Amino acid sequence: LDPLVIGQDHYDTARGVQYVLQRYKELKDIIAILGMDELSEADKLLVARARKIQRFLSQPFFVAEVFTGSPGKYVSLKDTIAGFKGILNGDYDHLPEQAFYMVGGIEEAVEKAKK
Amino acid sequence: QTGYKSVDAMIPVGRGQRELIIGDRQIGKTALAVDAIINQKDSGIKCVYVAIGQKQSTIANVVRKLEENGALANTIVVAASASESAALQYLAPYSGCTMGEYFRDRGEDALIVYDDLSKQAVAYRQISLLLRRPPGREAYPGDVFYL
Amino acid sequence: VQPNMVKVLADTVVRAGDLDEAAAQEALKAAEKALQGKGAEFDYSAAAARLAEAAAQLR
Amino acid sequence: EKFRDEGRDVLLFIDNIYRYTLAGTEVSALLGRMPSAVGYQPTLAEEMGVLQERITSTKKGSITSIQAVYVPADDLTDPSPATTFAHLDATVVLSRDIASLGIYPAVDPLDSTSRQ
Amino acid sequence: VNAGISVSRVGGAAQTKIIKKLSGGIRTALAQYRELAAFAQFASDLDEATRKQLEHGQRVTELMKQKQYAPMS
Amino acid sequence: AGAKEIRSKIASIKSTQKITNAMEKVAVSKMRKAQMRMAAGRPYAERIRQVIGHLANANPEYRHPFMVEYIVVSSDRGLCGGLNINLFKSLVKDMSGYREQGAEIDLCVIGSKGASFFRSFGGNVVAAISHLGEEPSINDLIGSVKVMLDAYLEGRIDRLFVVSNKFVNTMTQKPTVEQLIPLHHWDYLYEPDAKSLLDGLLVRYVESQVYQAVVENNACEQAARMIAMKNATDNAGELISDLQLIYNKARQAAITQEISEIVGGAAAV
Ligand SMILES: Nc1ncnc2c1ncn2[C@@H]1O[C@H](COP(=O)(O)OP(=O)(O)OP(=O)(O)O)[C@@H](O)[C@H]1O
Ligand SMILES: [Mg+2]
Repeated sequence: LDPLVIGQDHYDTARGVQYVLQRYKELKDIIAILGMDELSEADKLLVARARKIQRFLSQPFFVAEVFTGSPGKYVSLKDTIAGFKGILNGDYDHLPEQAFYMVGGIEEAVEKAKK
Repeated sequence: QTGYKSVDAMIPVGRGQRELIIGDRQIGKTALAVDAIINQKDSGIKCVYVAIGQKQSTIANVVRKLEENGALANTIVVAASASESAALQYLAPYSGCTMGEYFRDRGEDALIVYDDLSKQAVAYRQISLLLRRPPGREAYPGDVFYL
Repeated sequence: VQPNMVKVLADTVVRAGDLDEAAAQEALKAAEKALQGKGAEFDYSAAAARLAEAAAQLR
Repeated sequence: EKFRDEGRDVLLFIDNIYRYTLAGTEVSALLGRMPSAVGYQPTLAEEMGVLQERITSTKKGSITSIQAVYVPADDLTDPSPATTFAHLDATVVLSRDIASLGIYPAVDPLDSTSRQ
Repeated sequence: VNAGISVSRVGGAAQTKIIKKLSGGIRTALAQYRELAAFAQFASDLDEATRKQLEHGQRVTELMKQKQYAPMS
Repeated sequence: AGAKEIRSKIASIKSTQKITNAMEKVAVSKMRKAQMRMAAGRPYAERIRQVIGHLANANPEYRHPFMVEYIVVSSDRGLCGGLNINLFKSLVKDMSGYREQGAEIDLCVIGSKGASFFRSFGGNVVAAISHLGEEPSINDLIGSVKVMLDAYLEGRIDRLFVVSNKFVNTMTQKPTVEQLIPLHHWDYLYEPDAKSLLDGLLVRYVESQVYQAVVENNACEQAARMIAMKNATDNAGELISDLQLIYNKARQAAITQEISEIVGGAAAV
């Protein structure tokens, strides 16, 4: 995980995903007692992107279709970067959180959001 | 088949599997395991019940419920109660397992219940600390996993 | 006024139009903002559901 | 035990079962035995079982026991409370609030429980 | 039984066909109910979709209840 | 890290729980004050409805525009149980029907949270006021109301509606929208003219329904806050209960470690 090994684009997408989750972890106690509605406008937006990122990190495996029954997914490094970069930029702010859970690629989240 | 719709539909048990029954005290852990033994009175699976560190009155009640339900003729009951030696409580699960293995080695099917595997660990900890053997996490011996 | 009953629907301040007229300009003044928009701003339902769901978890 | 053999139902009151556990911890330390979890004696469950298993309903009579229980640091997971609760059939809780109301028996109907 | 963390690693291959097919719709209903159970008291005015899931969730939960010493075939 | 940090966190949560307990009772008291201020305005509204009714009927030759073919109320403090969101979720639903039908929409904002919802989405406004006391006075609403009544007279607005929560009960705050504009045997003596009086009565009636709406929303704010502070107190207890289990584990673990070290050193010396 170094700019000289993987390139700046991948390194920035990862640094950005981590930055978002870290801040969400810090807000946990306030939301636990007062809820999400007391947060600042920017904090509410991050908490929303942090939640989508959390479920887009989920993936059905080919060794787990026996446990669940859903089919496995293989995601390339190119598709992985494109999906998280889009959620961080806000290109997917109109989809429900549950459209990102177990969807493999981002296009499947767009097609999952149609239901 | 345990005979419980929740368990048999969502948490199925297959012949040869090890399925842990975990929870706090007084929630039906024994109830679930004894009903699973009672349901094998017509399946053809012989059953064994190992009571480790239990009260004598609790052991007596379970045996009566097994005979009242027609399941005692298929069951072997191995008892090491709360006042018996720690050595007997630590060895009872291996004795019951040996009795259950008699059926598995001859091409037959068997079911074994260990009433409190946490009471076997407490009995083995007592013997280990009385032989002056160095303790680890929560004062348990170093080979508690292997037990 | 009626034969049986007399009602006085009494005001709590001078109702001179100028006062309300000033009051209206004062409210108009407070309504001025840097991003007035077009008037067709919408699609908040996604956000309204996102916060509504968090409010369910809160209770 | 003698009265039970006579053909009677007997009450055995133990002033405090925690002090029975502590006396066992003290004796175990004096004899030089290696201490267990939270500093209790390695024989904690066996010493409790040897006492509690004699209190039962036989085919001649029945010894029923009322035992006062103390909880160290208000922790119900501590080895002494944990071991004792394994041999209890009922729990009677006496409430300071109920006493103020004027009900002298003072047993809390919501906190008190029985396996029967 | 807590259907959220209770699991069988080799059980899938052991169920009979009838129970393996019919059990499909039971665990999912309890999962859908897990997210609405506490909030259910003020969900009578929410979207019809949520109400269908909640109605089913309260039913399936009730059906899973069973008694001691009474095994079903 | 250890038992030291958990004690500070259990004390921190216990202090906050005691004040949120009081704030629920303070809120209940303020709810009862706002409910009597609601009832001290019904007589002026029920009698003016009768007069505006009969006066039109005996004077059919005059048909005021208000009688032929949004004001939004929000809080100034937080701690509400999503009371502002639930109304703002009904404001967006009705506005959609009109945007689909093709009409434009002008808005009047009373309170701080209403302004926040519009600055956060670049929404339009024609009038606005906030910082109204928990005890509001009708005189403050006159300015904001006037910017809206003239519109309807100048045709700048075809219909006017008040958006506020309604105090259904101590546990229920129904978000609602109602139309402000448009709306026996014997006859009255008119001084100076009937038309002169109808124009005066209709403004007093709309400014009255707006004041009725603000006061009721304040009663809703107090009730919503009561439930939120109850929820916060309960949630705090759950955290205290969970932390206490972790503290007991840390306490028991610290004792076993020390004994091992004492025994270990004594088994060498
Ligand atoms: N299906 C059931 N219907 C009614 N009561 C039940 C049911 N299942 C269990 N119980 C009751 O739960 C109580 C505790 O059950 P049980 O003694 O088997 O639990 P346990 O976990 O093994 O307790 P222990 O720790 O003492 O061994 C008993 O009173 C039992 O009758
Ligand atoms: Mg048991």
